[PDB]
Amino acid sequence: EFRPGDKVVLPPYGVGVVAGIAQRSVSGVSRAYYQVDFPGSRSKAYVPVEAPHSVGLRKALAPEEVPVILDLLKNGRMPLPKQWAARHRKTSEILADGNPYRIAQMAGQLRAWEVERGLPDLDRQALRRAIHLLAEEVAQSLEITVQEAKRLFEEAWG
Amino acid sequence: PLTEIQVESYKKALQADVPPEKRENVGIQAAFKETFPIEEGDKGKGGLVLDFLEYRIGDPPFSQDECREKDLTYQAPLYARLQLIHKDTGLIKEDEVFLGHLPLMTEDGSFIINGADRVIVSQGGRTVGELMADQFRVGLARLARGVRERMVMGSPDTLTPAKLVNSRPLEAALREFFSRSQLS
Repeated sequence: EFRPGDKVVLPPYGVGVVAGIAQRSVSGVSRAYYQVDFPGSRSKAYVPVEAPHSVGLRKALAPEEVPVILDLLKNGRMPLPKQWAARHRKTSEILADGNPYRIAQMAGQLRAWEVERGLPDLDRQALRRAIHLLAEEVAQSLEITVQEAKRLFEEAWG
Repeated sequence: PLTEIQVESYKKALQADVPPEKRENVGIQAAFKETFPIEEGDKGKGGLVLDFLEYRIGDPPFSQDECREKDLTYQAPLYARLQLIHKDTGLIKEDEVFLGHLPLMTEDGSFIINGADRVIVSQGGRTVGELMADQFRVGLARLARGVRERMVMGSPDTLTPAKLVNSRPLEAALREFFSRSQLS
């Protein structure tokens, strides 16, 4: 299901790369894990093989899933809660789940507001954090820097 | 010599050259292993575990000279490899995190605290390392009973070793230990 050198995402630390399959005994119970190495980080994650989707692990965007993300940032709209509390809750969730598509579509909506109607700072931080995350996974997917992945986004807006 | 045991007291107290796996349950290692692991939650709810793998000491920003020619300390940052495990899902998250800056001895046998060439003394049979190694145990005590307080405000999927940890309680523990020391 997952193989060494696979580029991956694991909410919340984001992108990483499957090192291999690790055997750890943890609390008296030995089990096999997928090991994930994180970007210039010295931080790792170990995901039980038995069910890794079950626990949030996924592949990152392929280079061809990328132009659809760029379209979401450019033209993405989604309905958002009337009230700020519920809205921040929604956005907080979307950001956590780490669904790149949902995040891009959110970000597209949020940016849109920032233009036409105006974006509350609270929501703005949701946009930044969204950008941040997408820039890293896109940078990973196309093997370009994060600065370069952002600059892409910048153009998608104008 | 008196100063000989002390530059050795401190020496093995640290094992800063020992490969962590070849490091022995002594001093700092002892402090860590006494303190760790930290479990919390009922296993089912936010069943958590924060566990210790090893500590590393990253060499000092400056040699003797510069810590001396400046009102600062001859210090090494200390970091530890920790794993957070959700007892729920079996997921392990391993970070290396920064705990505190850590003062170093000279071959002479002294520290350069805030520039001051201060000195701690061997009391009640305890040596330098020992007396200190127990102060280490103190901060870590304070830090546990932190980490485990955080352990029960939920946020399981969001949580990380990094987020369970800060440098304050250990900073304090050595801040005080070295604010009680001679001046050569």
